[PDB]
Amino acid sequence: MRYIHSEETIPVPENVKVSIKSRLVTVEGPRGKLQKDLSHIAVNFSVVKKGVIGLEIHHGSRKDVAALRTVRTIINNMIIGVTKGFKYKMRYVYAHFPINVNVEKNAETGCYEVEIRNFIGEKIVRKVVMAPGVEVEISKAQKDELILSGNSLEAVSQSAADIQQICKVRNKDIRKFLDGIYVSEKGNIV
Amino acid sequence: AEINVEATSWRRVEVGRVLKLENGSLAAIVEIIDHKRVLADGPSSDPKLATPRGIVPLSRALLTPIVIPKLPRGARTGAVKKAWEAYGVDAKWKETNWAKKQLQQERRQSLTDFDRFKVMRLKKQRRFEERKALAKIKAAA
Amino acid sequence: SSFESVVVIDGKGHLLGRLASIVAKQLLSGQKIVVVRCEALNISGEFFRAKLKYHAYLRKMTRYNPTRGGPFHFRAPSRIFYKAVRGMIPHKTARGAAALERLKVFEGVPPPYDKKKKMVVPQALRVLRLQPGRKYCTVGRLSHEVGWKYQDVVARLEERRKAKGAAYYERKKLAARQLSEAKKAAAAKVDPKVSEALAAYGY
Amino acid sequence: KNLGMRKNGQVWLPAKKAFRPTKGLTSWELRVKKRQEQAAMK
Amino acid sequence: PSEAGHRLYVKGRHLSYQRGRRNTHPKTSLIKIEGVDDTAAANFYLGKRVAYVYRAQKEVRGTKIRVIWGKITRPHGNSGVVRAKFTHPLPARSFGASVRIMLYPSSI
Amino acid sequence: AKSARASRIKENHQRFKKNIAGPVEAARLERLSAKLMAIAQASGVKSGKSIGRKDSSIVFPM
Amino acid sequence: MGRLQEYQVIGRHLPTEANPNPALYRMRIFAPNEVVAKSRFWYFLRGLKKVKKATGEIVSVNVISEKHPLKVKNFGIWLRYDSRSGTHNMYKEYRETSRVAAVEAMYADMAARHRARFRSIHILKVVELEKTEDVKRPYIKQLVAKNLSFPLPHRVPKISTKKIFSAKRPSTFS
Amino acid sequence: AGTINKPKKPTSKRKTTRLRAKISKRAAEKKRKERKLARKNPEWRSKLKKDPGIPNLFPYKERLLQQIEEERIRRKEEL
Amino acid sequence: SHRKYEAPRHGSLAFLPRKRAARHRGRVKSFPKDDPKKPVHLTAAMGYKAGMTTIVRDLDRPGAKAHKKEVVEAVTIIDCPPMVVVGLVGYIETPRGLRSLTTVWAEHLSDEVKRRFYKNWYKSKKKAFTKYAKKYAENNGASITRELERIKKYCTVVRVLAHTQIRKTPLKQKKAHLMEIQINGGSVADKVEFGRSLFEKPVTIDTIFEKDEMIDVIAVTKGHGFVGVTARWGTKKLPRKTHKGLRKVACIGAWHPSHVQWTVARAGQMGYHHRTSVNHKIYRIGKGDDEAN
RNA sequence: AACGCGACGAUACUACCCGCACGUUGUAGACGUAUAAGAAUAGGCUCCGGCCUCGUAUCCUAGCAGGCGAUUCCUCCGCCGGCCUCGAAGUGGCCGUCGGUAAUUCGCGUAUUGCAAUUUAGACACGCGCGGGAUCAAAUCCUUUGCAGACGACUUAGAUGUG
RNA sequence: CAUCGGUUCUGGCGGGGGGAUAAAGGCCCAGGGAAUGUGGCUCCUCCGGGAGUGUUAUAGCCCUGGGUGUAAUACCCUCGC
Repeated sequence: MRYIHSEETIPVPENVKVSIKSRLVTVEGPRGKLQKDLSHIAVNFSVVKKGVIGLEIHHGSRKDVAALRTVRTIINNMIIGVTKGFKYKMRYVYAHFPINVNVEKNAETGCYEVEIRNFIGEKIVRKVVMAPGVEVEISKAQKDELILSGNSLEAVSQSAADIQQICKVRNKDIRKFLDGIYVSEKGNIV
Repeated sequence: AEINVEATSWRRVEVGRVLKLENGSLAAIVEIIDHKRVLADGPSSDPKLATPRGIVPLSRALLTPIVIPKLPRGARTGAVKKAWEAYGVDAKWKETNWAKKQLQQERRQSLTDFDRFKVMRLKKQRRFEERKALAKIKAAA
Repeated sequence: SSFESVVVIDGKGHLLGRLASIVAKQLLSGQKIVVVRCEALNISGEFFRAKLKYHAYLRKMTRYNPTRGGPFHFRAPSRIFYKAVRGMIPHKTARGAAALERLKVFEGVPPPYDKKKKMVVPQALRVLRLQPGRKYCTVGRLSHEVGWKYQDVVARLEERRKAKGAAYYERKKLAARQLSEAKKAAAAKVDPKVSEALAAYGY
Repeated sequence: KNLGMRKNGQVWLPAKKAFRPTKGLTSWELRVKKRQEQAAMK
Repeated sequence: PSEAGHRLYVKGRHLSYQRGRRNTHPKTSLIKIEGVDDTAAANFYLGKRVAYVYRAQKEVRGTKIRVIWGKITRPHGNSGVVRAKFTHPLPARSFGASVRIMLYPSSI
Repeated sequence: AKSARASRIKENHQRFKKNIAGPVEAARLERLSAKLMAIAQASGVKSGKSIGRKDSSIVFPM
Repeated sequence: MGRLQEYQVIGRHLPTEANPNPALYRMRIFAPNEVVAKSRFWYFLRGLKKVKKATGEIVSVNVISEKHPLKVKNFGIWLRYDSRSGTHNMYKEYRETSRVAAVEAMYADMAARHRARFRSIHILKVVELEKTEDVKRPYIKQLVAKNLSFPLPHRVPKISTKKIFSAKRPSTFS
Repeated sequence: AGTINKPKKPTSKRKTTRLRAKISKRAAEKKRKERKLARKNPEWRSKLKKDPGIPNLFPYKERLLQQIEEERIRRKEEL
Repeated sequence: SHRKYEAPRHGSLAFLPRKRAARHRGRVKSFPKDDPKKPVHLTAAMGYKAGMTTIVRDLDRPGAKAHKKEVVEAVTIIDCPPMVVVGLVGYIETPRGLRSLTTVWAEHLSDEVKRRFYKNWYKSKKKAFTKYAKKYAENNGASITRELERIKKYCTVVRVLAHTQIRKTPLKQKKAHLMEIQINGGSVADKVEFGRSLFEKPVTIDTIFEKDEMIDVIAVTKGHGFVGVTARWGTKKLPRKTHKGLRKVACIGAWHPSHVQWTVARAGQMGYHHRTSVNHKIYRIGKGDDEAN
């Protein structure tokens, strides 16, 4: 079955500017500006109402209709990123060797870098380079905690996943060795 | 909440939309059968633009920018003809650039050998003044 | 249908097999064809299928001596297109050989083909042939993954060529504007009988 | 704000709606009448 | 001076003989006429005289140019390719060579 | 054993190149370049300013 | 199954001394021509009654033309078809302009979707849905919707196959 | 599976004449053996076939049931 | 059937064919990758092998067993008379590869490098580069300036032409060796200025290489002529009094295809192959004028 | 790649270059063998007014295979020279001279090739020519070497020298 | 080249007959009906439009019968040029 018309709607707050040109969405708000190329999905954008974006597919199959939900959630996440931001709080715990985490800003690349030392007594220094736009802060309120803040949910969550996956225990019982860095809390900055 | 979205704007097949068939005639859509076939009637006084009532495939039809306003769905030939002469579809079609191109094509294919020779000579005579004007423009600026 | 001295085809946006079939038929009919931008030809299907097919091609080789008789696997996109064309021409006959000498294939647009009109074939264009939603790949990416060494050089040369073409098209816009102004000015000096006769004749 | 919790923890996820591409093709009262007719028929 | 042409013939290309998948018949040749793409256009050129002009080696009777004459007999297929019969069958090396389709004998 | 074409060994070698052998080879390079720099130092058409034309084929001959 | 026409075929058993006036049996058969119509009549009549061609006669064959071929109608077709499993019912609907067009579309659709041929499809009933609420399948419930207006995105222009080379890249917006 | 980077030996779909002849002979023998087993089969087979019935989605199933009603009533009255 | 006891192949397939090298002088197949932020420098040189000798080295290798001890090592002596730069070759990038665009030579060329262009120098009129030497004089070297600015404008890789001073060696050969040495570092204009400043000037080895640096040596090996499989590939000798040769391979094939494979050990040319050896440490760059080097 | 390519040096000889002087010289096949944006195709172009299925378009297209003489026009084309410019297999722009030139109109000539017979006409390459300008070269055999080697092949050396 | 004969390919034109004396369809006449409910009225409103009402109104549609009508056309058969 091919459905003749299928539509989704996105409400837009007052402080958001959305510019779509050849399926390239540019969302700018108080915190910053994000861009995303959605040209790989056949979709027609329109202004159905004031502050309302309309997404429509004509003569599409069920897969083509279902793709609009992904596009809707992507644009909504961009709007939430430029309005409230995204914040991932991570906690690093240890049993015997205290894990040392250093955060600096590589200014030549314009991006933050995290150096992890003494992970279960290893002499190697693990290094994680952040995606641009993600800011790393060692939390002063709680103990042994990083905070990743940004406008791009994909960038912040991918940086968090990189920090988890660079600290993995190998050739040991994971029931006994609980060392590592884990994402404790996910939420919005504001 | 100001939003700047520019996108494509297709013409829409609907009740009242005028199609131009492959043979050059015109029809108005009165009923949509499916996404590939429509029911259309061309009740025009001009025999070149006239079309009998019947099924028109959308692959052999083109969407013209003329839409008959408030054409009832499934209207028969008398009602479609009344709406046609009321809205003046023939004059608007003659005004559109598609009919001008079709008329130009017919005028070019209706030429004889003497006609082509005269076209050549008159085009050279006009080209002389055009070349003089172009030379003056290029010399001035 | 028309007979030209030589036809220059732009390879961008074309399907490899359909373009190869059309080029092979025209070469056997007696037409000289130059195909440019073979790195921008398209193959239908997702890229891993084309990569797997070229690796299965690379697997085949003559066992007792790999320097003679074996399938010589060319990695350039122009030579990939040339192999596709040669598979559709009786290349072991004198007629097929003479048909193959009428073909030239290149990566990018080398001079003097940058100042020649590049035609397209609507029966092999990807945008007109493939259904939307289907996946496609590019011959240049496959060539770069299987061993072609000059992707970046062709890219820099194409950037220079397109900058020169942009300057040329600025000059072309100026010339077109001047021609339109010249026609508008000369409309007031041409004989009205001549203008009406041309309008009635369709010119 | 959102008064509930989400199991995956994606608190930014909107309140999604049911994927019903055949929506709006019939009305509720007509469906009730058809239900009564099918019950009598069976 | 006049800067025009002097062509009174339509260009064509000698494609192949009349053939199946394996068996070829050199008596009848196939010609693609320029601008002809269907049987309705080929019907106009049925009966016209088509000449193949080639160059020999020795000069015989004032020229080194030889002509093979023939006539277009019937259309072939649906794409305006025509069949022609010549005085002698055309050379097999001339597959893809150019032939001249005259405008005579004319019924206009 | 880890191979020569192993990602971890390549990363270790890249770190060694960037941090250790790099400055040494660099300083040797300025010393050698200065030494041989010492040896090295110790109309348009009619002047060559405009690069003019010097004093099979890509296209079909026609 | 070709350009189909609908035929009223009336036949009967041959009159004997025992039964001077045998019963007449009438069927509506979609067939390409009268020979196929009479053959299908004898097949279906052998499937129901003790009449065959050697013991019966064809009284009448009449073409049943559509009353209003210019009116777009919705048709419900109830049918049985043979698979490797056995006999199965299907009810389908088709939005067409005539019964013969609906039956031809049904034959093409059943061939495309279930690989059923003319030999293994029995047409039991073809009806016209006189009201809109009689429409049950969603693909025609979406066609009978109020104010049905849709565009035609990505229309490949009709270019002649004999014109091999074009000088500009075609547009897909008209 | 590492199939894209290193494909294995391809499986030929080009049929062998000997193989096709043997397969045709085996198919004919299987058809014959199935005919023999069908003739010698003692499993019960009903003479009557189960009626597939009328679909519920047919909108005039009520109306069909009505002319069935006066058809059987007229048949009983005539009988 | 299968081979019962596994054994690795004799010889490497990476050095096929085992033919004589196409040229006596070694070819630099690849140069070090050019970094434009680096200072301009030369990347290669030539010398002549004198011989070998023995040294005693005080080793400083932490973690080694011979740490803070004396080791005896074999070393090779290469005589390196200064090289004279007499040319400049420009290279451009094409989708077919690197292409030489033009070549600018020096005004005065020595008889050593002029002998390279001749096979019979004693019978010749020695006319080489005589008309080319006059384009330095006519129009104040306008053609030379044009070619140099062509290199500056269109080329990406710049190489000097340098020839050895073979008259300072004890060799009886008087024909010098000429090669292209790529300038690495800087921009193309800097490379061309560097080359023109280096025309007609001798360049010593200590301005190209330094002590404690690891380099590569490219040459042609010692030729051995036609040599059988036992010494050419290291195959196991057949037992004593094996019929028809015991310094042979018993089976050049026992399996399909009905051919001899390219991977089977066969008798042929051994030695005189072109080889590039890497990671050779320079231990001392001694000076000729020193009487205690 | 021994039937892939580039740069460079010297090039005796009829050999090299320039001009016209033509070919019973050769070419998978001239006949207007005319035409450069790029990019997207669920979007583009613009002169910013608007335009977009459409190359069915644009340019060129008349004259003994295209003369002579005017009337008339400052339009188009070509060869040279200058200055710039074009390296992906290198070529175009402007200016200046010169030559030709129906955009309008007219006169004188066309015949006889006899009612059709390719309309012998283009481009590239090659050779024979003359009339001029330019330049006086190498390789191999032989002797020798042993960095090499079955033999060829290869590294050398042999003309006044550091032989 | 013209006029012909035999064989054959292809294009166009003028007629005749048949069916439900095609079925449609247009213009009128007489009834009946419904919504994917027109105008009007009412209620919400972002006032852009929706929702309710009922059978033509300031759009129309469907069903039945009759006249033009032996209408035209499609399809099939056929007589010729």
